[PDB]
Amino acid sequence: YASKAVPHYNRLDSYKVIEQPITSETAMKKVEDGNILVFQVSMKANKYQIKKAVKELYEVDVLKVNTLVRPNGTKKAYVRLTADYDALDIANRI
RNA sequence: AAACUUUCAACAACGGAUCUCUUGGUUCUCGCAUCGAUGAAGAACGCAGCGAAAUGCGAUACGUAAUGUGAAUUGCAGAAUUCCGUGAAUCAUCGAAUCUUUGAACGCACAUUGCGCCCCUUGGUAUUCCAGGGGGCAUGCCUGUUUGAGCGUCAUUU
Repeated sequence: YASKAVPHYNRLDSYKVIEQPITSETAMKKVEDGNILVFQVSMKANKYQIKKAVKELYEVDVLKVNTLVRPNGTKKAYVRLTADYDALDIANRI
């Protein structure tokens, strides 16, 4: 193969990428009785991305991630936590 | 005699005509030369602290930059916390950007967000398997480049 021109710039990025701490009435409960953080996402959710995300951002660790495509556009995730993260405990953030 | 019924008065009442209103329309005339593979026209889906739509905009989302205007407020003064003498959302701006998923549509598809192949770089750590970010693989022709094809055919030291 070969070349002599190209694309442009590494734009971007593309990642980020965990939405807005989707937490309400029942959600808090999740992060309570169960210890499973109810964040949200960007519909184009890269999936195990979410893992890498939380596992990076909030950084504690997670075990499952079942993630419904809520009736809104809201693509909200259902994350858990190994013996570490104690929910309300890792609810220093929210 | 009333009720009723017609009739004409005034008052309401149904209705929205007449009058006057005009950021429309309609027809005139006079300049002007520009779309797209450098991804167009069009479509979705989204983007405000608060928004349904018309409007503007694209994950940098009613907007970034840059100018001059500005000189003082914008989405102007809806409210609202709002924030300001180092220049605020307005005009111009197109000597910059961002420009999702698409559409001439483009690797294959596409009643799905489905299915492959390279190259670079991260984790598992043997390149060859699985996940993350970046760059990429349509067609017809133009021209050169670069490999190989025939008993088209030339000549060579055998």
